Amino acid sequence: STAGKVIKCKAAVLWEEKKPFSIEEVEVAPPKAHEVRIKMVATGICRSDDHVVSGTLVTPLPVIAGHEAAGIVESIGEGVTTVRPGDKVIPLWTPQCGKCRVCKHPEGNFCLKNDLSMPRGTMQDGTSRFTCRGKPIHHFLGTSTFSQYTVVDEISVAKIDAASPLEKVCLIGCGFSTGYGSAVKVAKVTQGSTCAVFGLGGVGLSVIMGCKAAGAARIIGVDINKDKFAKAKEVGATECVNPQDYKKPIQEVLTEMSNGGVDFSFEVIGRLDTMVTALSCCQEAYGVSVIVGVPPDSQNLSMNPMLLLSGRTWKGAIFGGFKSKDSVPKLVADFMAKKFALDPLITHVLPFEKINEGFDLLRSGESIRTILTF
Amino acid sequence: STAGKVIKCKAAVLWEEKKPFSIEEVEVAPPKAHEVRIKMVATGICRSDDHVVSGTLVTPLPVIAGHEAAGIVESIGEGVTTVRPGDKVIPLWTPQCGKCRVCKHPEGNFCLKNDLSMPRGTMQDGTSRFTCRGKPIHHFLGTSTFSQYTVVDEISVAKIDAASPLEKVCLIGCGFSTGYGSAVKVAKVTQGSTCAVFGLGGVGLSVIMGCKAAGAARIIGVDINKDKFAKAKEVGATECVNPQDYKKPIQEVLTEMSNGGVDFSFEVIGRLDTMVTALSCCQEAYGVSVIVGVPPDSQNLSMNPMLLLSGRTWKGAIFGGFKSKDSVPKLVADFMAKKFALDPLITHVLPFEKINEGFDLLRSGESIRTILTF
Ligand SMILES: NC(=O)C1=CN([C@@H]2O[C@H](COP(=O)(O)OP(=O)(O)OC[C@H]3O[C@@H](n4cnc5c(N)ncnc54)[C@H](O)[C@@H]3O)[C@@H](O)[C@H]2O)C=CC1
Ligand SMILES: NC(=O)C1=CN([C@@H]2O[C@H](COP(=O)(O)OP(=O)(O)OC[C@H]3O[C@@H](n4cnc5c(N)ncnc54)[C@H](O)[C@@H]3O)[C@@H](O)[C@H]2O)C=CC1
Ligand SMILES: O=CNC1CCCCC1
Ligand SMILES: O=CNC1CCCCC1
Ligand SMILES: [Zn+2]
Ligand SMILES: [Zn+2]
Ligand SMILES: [Zn+2]
Ligand SMILES: [Zn+2]
Repeated sequence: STAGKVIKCKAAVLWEEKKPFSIEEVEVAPPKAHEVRIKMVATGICRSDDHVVSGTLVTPLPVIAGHEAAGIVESIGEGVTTVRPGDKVIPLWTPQCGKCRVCKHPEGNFCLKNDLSMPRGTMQDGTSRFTCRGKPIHHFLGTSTFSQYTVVDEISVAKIDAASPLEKVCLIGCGFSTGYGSAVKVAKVTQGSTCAVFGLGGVGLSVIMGCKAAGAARIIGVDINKDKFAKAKEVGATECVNPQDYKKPIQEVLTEMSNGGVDFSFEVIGRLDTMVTALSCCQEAYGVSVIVGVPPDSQNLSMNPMLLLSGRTWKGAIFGGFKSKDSVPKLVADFMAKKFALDPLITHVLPFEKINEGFDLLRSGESIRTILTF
Repeated sequence: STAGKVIKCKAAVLWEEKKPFSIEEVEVAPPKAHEVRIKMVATGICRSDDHVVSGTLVTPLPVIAGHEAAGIVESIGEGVTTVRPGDKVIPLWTPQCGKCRVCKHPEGNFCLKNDLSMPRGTMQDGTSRFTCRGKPIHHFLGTSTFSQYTVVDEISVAKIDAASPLEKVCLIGCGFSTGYGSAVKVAKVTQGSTCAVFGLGGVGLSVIMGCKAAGAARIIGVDINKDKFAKAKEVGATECVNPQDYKKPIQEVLTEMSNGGVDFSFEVIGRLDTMVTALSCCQEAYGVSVIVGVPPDSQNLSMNPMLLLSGRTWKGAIFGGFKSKDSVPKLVADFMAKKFALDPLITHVLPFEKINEGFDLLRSGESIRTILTF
């Protein structure tokens, strides 16, 4: 009964930095040309959503955040052809326009139509579909999933298996895919190798899954919260180390353990020091280090370039290097085919109304992923 | 006549930093077990040898530098099996012991027996085979080619084509292979790509040859010495730019020229700033940047890791990524087969006695490579 009409629904609005989310009534406009309105069913709480709160990730406010989710299309705008009302879909915070230089590149995935590099907080047309208390509200990465209904550009949505469990596959919208791809696609982990994974949250655990799927023989988790070790080992870690427990730099500990350095290392936290530690801990002649974590805004790191001259490779990636629209449905099909697991990542399931409690669990280190159900 | 006997011959000894080399009479001991004494025929002047003089590269003094050379085996020590007296050889300043974890890796080449990371200035056994005026003199990178005769460990020498032109193939000992490999092996340049090469000396020009051999469609040379542009174009550069010509930083110029960044960039100079510039000038989502240049001893650079998070790859290599003993003979064979050219890199040929003049030519910007003949 909503097609072609404004919808009034509940959403979590962040009015300013460093404040809790405010559950409010918002008004969601119907979709314009090449836009899709989606009924959200489940959304995950990613550390990147917290970065918005903390100021680590600068984006226009007030905003409706959220970028890891899954739902059902409610209606479509003029000219849409990739989805229809009723389809199961996952919003793509990294779009895939299919026409830019990156999209046409065989490897690149950071589409030039993204709203991450210089955020505008809007739809591709430069406007907003949301109003709250008479005020237009900004969008987030073109997705804004912390709302019962959202509107997204066609290039930022993927159709998925009609049989998918939305409360699980929302993870494929961000956390899982990012981590998993960082291992199998960006780093290209090899059979029998030794890997080090710094950070054992939702993304890091997905990195471990990817290292295991690639055939790694040894996987070392690194985290200051030891309650994360058990889960890290269940998904593939052979060993875990806690930097707080040691008298010397963890890079020396990891280098000794691995008889001279690891094959592949991953920074999945978001700290300058751990980015350099991760690079240093890989074998100097052939090691590969991938940065996944997001540091805070603007601050530069200092490092010795001879760490690279010796032969190391250092790189980073968005969304695990996956071309979004092409990949998401394939990942869901692999999940349905039982090629990987998502349950281990989920520690909590809460109603959407408890979003702030979900963020509390993240900050306190008591959760991996909290899935919010609408 | 000389086997098993001390040889008295001329060599260039560097007694102190920032001094001219001193032509001296030195005593060269016969080879000990698993060592090989070689009569040098030709040696090139590489910027790395100048780094020893300038203090850019710290290594024990006094020393006999030189590492880009070709010669003929004069005698061998007990147990040697890979070369015989009379064989044409090229000394290897990166060894290949064949036994360490790097030598056994399919890609890595920075053998753990190198004398580059933590230089001792000696043979593998920790002693020296050179005496001058009764004082022991240090070796350099296990090669010490600035002497009529040198002694090298077996893992630091490769036999080559008996008909090879030693005054040309010496370049394969360093400059050419480093640049060529950095493009074809380390960067893995792709057909139709756009490359940027920072530094148009012997190594940078070799990088251009590798980019051309890889099929690059566009190659932009960057040097503050415009006198190098004609040769750069001769070997494959489509364009050349001089940063001194511009008010804008060179990365902005390069990014604009390449419609958003190059595919592959190479720093072949040895400056911290240029390393970051080169990285920044490659495409943000899929660009690759390789560091080849050597900066002053132990100095760190400052950079924003968001440069990598977007998807850039940053790496470095020693000797073009080539496993030394395995590759050098193959490279010589390729040269003999006309698969690449070495002449365009040689601007001057001088007697060894004029070593200082050759270093002067390098520092003034008049030469690409000077070859010293004994
Ligand atoms: N590159 C991409 O495309 C994306 C990047 N990210 C970023 O990846 C990072 C991780 O994301 P989540 O897993 O959601 O975060 P999380 O907060 O769930 O996990 C972070 C882990 O790092 C641990 N940690 C914190 N400080 C540490 C330290 N000094 N030393 C060792 N361990 C430490 C924490 O105890 C925690 O377990 C975040 O920065 C996020 O913004 C998130 C997904 C996509
Ligand atoms: N990674 C490895 O295995 C090896 C590293 N190297 C290093 O490669 C570098 C190049 O070696 P060569 O070709 O022999 O040196 P070179 O002195 O012949 O050439 C260097 C070029 O850089 C230019 N240049 C200087 N400052 C510049 C600036 N701000 N901007 C743009 N261009 C500038 C110079 O005019 C010159 O043409 C040296 O640092 C050397 O030590 C040398 C070979 C092996
Ligand atoms: O978490 C999802 N997206 C992230 C990607 C890295 C920059 C912060 C936003
Ligand atoms: O130039 C020859 N060898 C180089 C290798 C890189 C550090 C300086 C010495
Ligand atoms: Zn996320
Ligand atoms: Zn695109
Ligand atoms: Zn050299
Ligand atoms: Zn070795």
